[PDB]
Amino acid sequence: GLTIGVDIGGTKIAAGVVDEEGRILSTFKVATPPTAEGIVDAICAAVAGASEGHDVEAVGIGAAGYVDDKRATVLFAPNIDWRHEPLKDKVEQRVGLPVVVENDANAAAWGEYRFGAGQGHDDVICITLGTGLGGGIIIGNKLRRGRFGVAAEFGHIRVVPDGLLCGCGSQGCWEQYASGRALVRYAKQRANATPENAAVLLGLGDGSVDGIEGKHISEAARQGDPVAVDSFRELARWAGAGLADLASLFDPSAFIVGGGVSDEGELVLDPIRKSFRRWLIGGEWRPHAQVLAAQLGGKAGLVGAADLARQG
Amino acid sequence: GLTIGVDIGGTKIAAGVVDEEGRILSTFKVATPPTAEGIVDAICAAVAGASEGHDVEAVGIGAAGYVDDKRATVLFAPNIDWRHEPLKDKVEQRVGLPVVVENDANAAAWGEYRFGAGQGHDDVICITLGTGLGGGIIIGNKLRRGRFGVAAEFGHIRVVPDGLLCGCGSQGCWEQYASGRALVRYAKQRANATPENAAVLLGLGDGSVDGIEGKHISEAARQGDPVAVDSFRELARWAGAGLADLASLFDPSAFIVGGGVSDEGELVLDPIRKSFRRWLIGGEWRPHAQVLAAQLGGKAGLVGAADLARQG
Amino acid sequence: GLTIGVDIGGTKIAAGVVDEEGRILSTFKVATPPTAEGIVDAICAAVAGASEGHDVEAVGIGAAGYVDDKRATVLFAPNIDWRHEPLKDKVEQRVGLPVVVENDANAAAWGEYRFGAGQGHDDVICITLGTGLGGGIIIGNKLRRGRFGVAAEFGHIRVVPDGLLCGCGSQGCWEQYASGRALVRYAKQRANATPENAAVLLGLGDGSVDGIEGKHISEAARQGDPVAVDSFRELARWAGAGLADLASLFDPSAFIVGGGVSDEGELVLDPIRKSFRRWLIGGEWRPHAQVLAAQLGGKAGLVGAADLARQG
Amino acid sequence: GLTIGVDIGGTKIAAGVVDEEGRILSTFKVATPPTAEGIVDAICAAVAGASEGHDVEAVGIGAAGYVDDKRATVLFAPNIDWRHEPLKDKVEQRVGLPVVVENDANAAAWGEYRFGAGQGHDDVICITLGTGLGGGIIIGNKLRRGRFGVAAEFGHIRVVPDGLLCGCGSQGCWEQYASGRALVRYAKQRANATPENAAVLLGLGDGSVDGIEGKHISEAARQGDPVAVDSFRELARWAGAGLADLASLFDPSAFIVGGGVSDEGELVLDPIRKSFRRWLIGGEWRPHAQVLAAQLGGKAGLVGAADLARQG
Ligand SMILES: OC[C@H]1O[C@@H](O)[C@H](O)[C@@H](O)[C@@H]1O
Ligand SMILES: OC[C@H]1O[C@@H](O)[C@H](O)[C@@H](O)[C@@H]1O
Ligand SMILES: OC[C@H]1O[C@@H](O)[C@H](O)[C@@H](O)[C@@H]1O
Ligand SMILES: OC[C@H]1O[C@@H](O)[C@H](O)[C@@H](O)[C@@H]1O
Ligand code: NA
Ligand code: NA
Ligand code: NA
Ligand code: NA
Ligand SMILES: [Zn+2]
Ligand SMILES: [Zn+2]
Ligand SMILES: [Zn+2]
Ligand SMILES: [Zn+2]
Repeated sequence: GLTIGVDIGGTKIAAGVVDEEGRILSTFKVATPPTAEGIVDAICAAVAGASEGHDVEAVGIGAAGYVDDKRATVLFAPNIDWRHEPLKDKVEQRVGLPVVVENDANAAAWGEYRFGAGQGHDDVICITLGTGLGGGIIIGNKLRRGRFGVAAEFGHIRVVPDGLLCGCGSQGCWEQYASGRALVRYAKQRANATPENAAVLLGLGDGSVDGIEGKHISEAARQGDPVAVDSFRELARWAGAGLADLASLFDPSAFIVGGGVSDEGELVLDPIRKSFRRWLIGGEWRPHAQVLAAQLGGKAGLVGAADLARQG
Repeated sequence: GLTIGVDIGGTKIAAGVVDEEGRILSTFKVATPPTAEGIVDAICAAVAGASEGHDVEAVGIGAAGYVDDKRATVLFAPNIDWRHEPLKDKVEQRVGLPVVVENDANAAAWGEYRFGAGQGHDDVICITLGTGLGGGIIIGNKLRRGRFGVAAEFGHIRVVPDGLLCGCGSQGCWEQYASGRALVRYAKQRANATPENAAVLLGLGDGSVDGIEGKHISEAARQGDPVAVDSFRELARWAGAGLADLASLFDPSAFIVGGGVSDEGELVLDPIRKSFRRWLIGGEWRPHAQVLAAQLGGKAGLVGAADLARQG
Repeated sequence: GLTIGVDIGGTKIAAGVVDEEGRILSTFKVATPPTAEGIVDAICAAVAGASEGHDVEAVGIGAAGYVDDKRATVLFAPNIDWRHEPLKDKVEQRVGLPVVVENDANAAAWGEYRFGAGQGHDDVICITLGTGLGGGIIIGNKLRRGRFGVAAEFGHIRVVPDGLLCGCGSQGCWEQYASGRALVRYAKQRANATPENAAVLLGLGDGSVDGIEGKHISEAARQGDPVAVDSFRELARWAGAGLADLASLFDPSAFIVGGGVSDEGELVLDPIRKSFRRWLIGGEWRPHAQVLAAQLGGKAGLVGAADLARQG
Repeated sequence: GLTIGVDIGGTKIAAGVVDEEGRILSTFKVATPPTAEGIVDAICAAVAGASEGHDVEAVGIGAAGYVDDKRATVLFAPNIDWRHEPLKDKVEQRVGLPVVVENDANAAAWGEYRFGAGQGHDDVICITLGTGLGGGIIIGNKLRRGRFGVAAEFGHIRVVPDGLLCGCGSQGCWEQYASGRALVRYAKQRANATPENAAVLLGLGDGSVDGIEGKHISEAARQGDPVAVDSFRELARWAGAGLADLASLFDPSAFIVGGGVSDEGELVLDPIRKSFRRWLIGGEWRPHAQVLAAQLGGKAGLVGAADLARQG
């Protein structure tokens, strides 16, 4: 039958009814509230909104945090105020439907494996670029959550010793260098330094550096705004180097890049792919994985979460 | 029946006859020669020496390099002169027994999973500390080699951007910071700076910095030589931080540390474990893997390689 | 005659009447307000308070920012809201006395050269550890401010490429790794990870991590609190490595460490000195500078600023 | 009258007779031999060759190492086998003329200050890019050697913690990232990865990566060889970032870039200057130094050394 998927990210909540073939039948979006209690309210509003007109059997939540092996509790989140949050229990008692809670990028990996760019592969690795950087692991045709449920937390691999402060409480985490937030940071740095090379970018906002938004950077880069193009170059430096490290770790047939910015397709995927190829160890002597945009784009997580609910 | 395992590392070749329960029935050791042709000669000598007195059915090779998915060819090695080396074919035609070629640390992981510290677990990660740093992945009770056979090359994950030159041709690789060679480097740095704190260490060699060998550092640290103890501290800084990154990646129930220096047990494992716990993301909010010495120590690879031959 | 020195730091304003031999005759302290206009008010209050009972001829300001070659304007400050601030003009029109504006750590260097640990030397380098990290250069018995007045901004030398965000707008600046603020950061990190090793430290505050203050860390370290001792070790790692770089740059006869934490003397100077000696290039082949506490401690800047006013 | 200058670098020895206006009247070049005794022989050959036809009064040596405050002894050299080498005494007894020994880049700074790009300035900083990276400091119209003679060893400032091994015995030194040797390294890395983008570069040598020489990279970049252009970009990343750090340290009116590659002028200076401006702290709020090629190019050191002999 039909289930609902709800993707709860640091910035946005998105929900939809999803059928057995991963077709999205409805859309609901709302901003992620700042408190755990407000988030439960918003989840309920999202489920109610997306469910309009449809007979719904279960709810799958893709949550932006460390989710336990029982798929019920958000143990820890760097960019949302969740600490040992019993999300399954709270949502079940309010919506009156069975709920499964999965990590958001685990869910995106699953969505792409079933219905997107991972179809036909056995071993694929997903990264999502958004508020943070999430990971998802498909090995031997199965999602791998690890012993304690918290595998694929790629965003907190240390890429710069003693580097940037992260929401997780550590320093130098990959997500501080490769994420939608990092992209925005790169563009604001560059627009502040050389505003004369950011005219198009600034014109898409309110004209100020502070008014630069992720989607502006994408549109401006399409139009050839040098500062926007350079910001994507910097994002790709770190995203591609990290994908090369993931090739050393997992050696998959494909990497699948999701998150909101993956909606931009080759605009972001081409520099990431080129960077991956520059960083891949062993030069000419070893094979290279494909580097692919999430076919479902930013919706992969809600689709995968919906489908993971259906297999409950 | 009985098979032979041969572990070919950057420094040493070790072979032995191994029974069905992973008992080692014979030992042969020789230094790794500098050329690929000399290595084939040494493999043949090792097989002949270890095989004395025993009826042997197959040969498993654990090779210190990137091994292909067909388990026959060393694609690339950073510390041995192998480039697309058809090791299976060359050894088969000379010994007249079936041969399987596996990566050495893949083989160590398998040996520990079957006969050592990984028994009873479903998801474990092995690192070996030796000439280089090797990895091995057991997920869902199975060795995972990846799409192209070259998963678990943990030694070439970039831990320091623009860092130390590595034999793989890249910079900043984990193995330049955590390996037996790195340990020796740390001790020589420290003994050169403060020889008065290295009296015991230098006394175990020829009295010179250049004469410091890995095994001297271990023995000296047991005796409380401050420079040797400090060198183990530095090795553990990098080994433990990397294990914390592997927890972010794989979230296994256990890490198993092998390689020659794992022969030292808690001398090296205790600082590595303590370091792992200091670096593990998420503080009190998430569970910690065990950090264990390879029960087979430096012999895990030959045992695992022997057993992988038997399942051919 | 007598002049007033006023040291305006990121956290504190301190003023005093200073005689010709650098004796401090009065003390006034107030917290640094958050706005430039509030700071001018506070400077006036500090001058009035310190001046009680004394015939005062001039005012010297040691300001925590980039000061111009005319010694009148704060061009830029990372931790105070000053941008092209005409501090000399604003204070002169309100106090009715001649004013000279110097960088705070330039003033501290001068105070120590004239009246403190730099006496008898010709070439000394000062660093101050406080809200930020400041520098001061004495070469050939003269304070060196550079062509544009902004020499000795040692706090913004990049020590970690792509490292921690700094108030100056760049990343990886020395002051993010060595300063009083960094010390507090190190202690809060360590007390959060292992509170059982921070009992004494937490007991000196309100019992919480958030309640840890710099002075608590110092007192706790004196009492042997392991977390406090470890925090000083981490501060010294970065402070000493940077002093070794300054030896490569300037090769002075002495380094003088000032700022509020220098009030602690050998508690902080001993680990910094030991670290300096570990990092100094060239081992046994080259001589080492002295590493000394500011004899005037945190008051060096106000003394030096007072004296720089007198030579106007 | 006339003196001889001799510049002894890691790769090359160059000598010439120099008049009072810094005009070079003769040229002699020979490769730097591998032993200290062979170097003294080569110095004597260089002095004899350059002196042909000329009445010579003194010899100034610009030596690529840490030179003492007495200007007589090479205390330490990272790229030449000198340890406490009494160069003045050895050369004086063999040539029978007075000798002064200065650091090579100190001598280059002096040559440029007197006869080149530093004319008219009071405070300038020189870096030389060659076998290593050297520095020279002019402050208040005077060369500054520091208390122990070893100021301006900019090549061994640590730019990457735990970075590349340096000849000085430390890691992460600036000279491993910015020097002629680093340039060659960058080009060989890039030509090995993408030889199809290095056709012109490889054609100027023997066609192999191993045959790439510094001068080939320069010529190829002029012709628009993408790999050569990219190598200069990478050199400039590190050289410019370091110059921005030197602006924080010294705030001079000008930086002067010397060494053999400075012979190329704007080919290398333009990317270095642009990089400097990108990295300079404080954006629009503070003034920028000039970044200039050594007017004497690679000959600055021999000219400056000759002139420093004349002021003995
Ligand atoms: O939302 C993307 C990712 O953000 C990271 O900060 C969280 O640790 C992950 O659990 C999540 O998958
Ligand atoms: O021998 C340990 C490891 O050394 C590394 O340098 C090689 O890349 C690996 O394949 C090997 O497992
Ligand atoms: O207050 C100490 C130092 O703090 C730094 O952040 C400022 O840039 C310096 O100008 C000041 O000397
Ligand atoms: O030759 C350039 C520079 O090379 C460096 O390696 C040496 O330490 C310096 O003394 C010298 O000036
Ligand atoms: Na995940
Ligand atoms: Na492996
Ligand atoms: Na200063
Ligand atoms: Na010099
Ligand atoms: Zn993190
Ligand atoms: Zn490597
Ligand atoms: Zn800064
Ligand atoms: Zn060095």
